[PDB]
Amino acid sequence: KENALLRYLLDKD
Amino acid sequence: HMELTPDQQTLLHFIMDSYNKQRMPQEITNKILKEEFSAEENFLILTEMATNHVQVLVEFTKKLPGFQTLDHEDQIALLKGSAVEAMFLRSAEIFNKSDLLEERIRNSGISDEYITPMFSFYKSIGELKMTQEEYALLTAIVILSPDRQYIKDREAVEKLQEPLLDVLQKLCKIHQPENPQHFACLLGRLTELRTFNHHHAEMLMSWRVNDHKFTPLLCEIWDVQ
Ligand SMILES: C[C@H](CCC(=O)O)[C@H]1CC[C@H]2[C@@H]3[C@H](O)C[C@@H]4C[C@H](O)CC[C@]4(C)[C@H]3CC[C@]12C
Repeated sequence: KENALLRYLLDKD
Repeated sequence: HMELTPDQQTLLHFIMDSYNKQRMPQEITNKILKEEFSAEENFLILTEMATNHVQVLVEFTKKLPGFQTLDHEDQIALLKGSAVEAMFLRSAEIFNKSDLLEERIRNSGISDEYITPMFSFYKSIGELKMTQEEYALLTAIVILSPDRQYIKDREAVEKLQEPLLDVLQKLCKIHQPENPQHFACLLGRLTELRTFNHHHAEMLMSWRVNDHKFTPLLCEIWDVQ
């Protein structure tokens, strides 16, 4: 996945 | 001049709640004052701070009214596309009252050919004498930019950005009533904020200290590959 860390942070409550 | 309407006041409260929520771990502020002063230590501290700022930026953005209603890929594109500009605005806010942070920046492997123009830019932002509400709204406005690269539903972003611009225009009349050009000057600085996206990117191609690496998050968001 592209920008895997950014996605992780966006989806993490 | 023209007062904020009740719904505008509510929007501002949500933005200010979110802007003042998260900050920097005190372990990091400890290093700014106490850690060794070398280019290598400075590079590691500054990139640690920048990584933390991205995390705080994500948390701020998620609490902007309407942001979580946007398409998920567009959310990612807005965050990645605004990270540098938001970091510039925050840098401006900090430096327009820690000279130790400035001194670390000046001995970090970054050329004076980049630092001097950027600190002049931060000072040009400081001359506007913005309140925290204005910094917060300007930051929300750059995040919710309908003209960013890769946005699929630009009209959806525009309907979130337009109310912020209306609130900011009123804040300018409320906080700087004797300077009716203030809002126009803020928007002029927004335009030049965008030109420094490219300078930062060009600087990154050469910023290296002892062949150290940028953190994984900075590699993602600053496109260091
Ligand atoms: C992360 C902190 C903001 C922390 C906070 O939110 O309080 C920024 C405040 C000053 C910024 C630095 C300052 O703007 C100078 C450099 C600008 C450059 O484009 C990125 C590296 C920089 C060295 C940059 C890295 C991030 C910080 C150090």
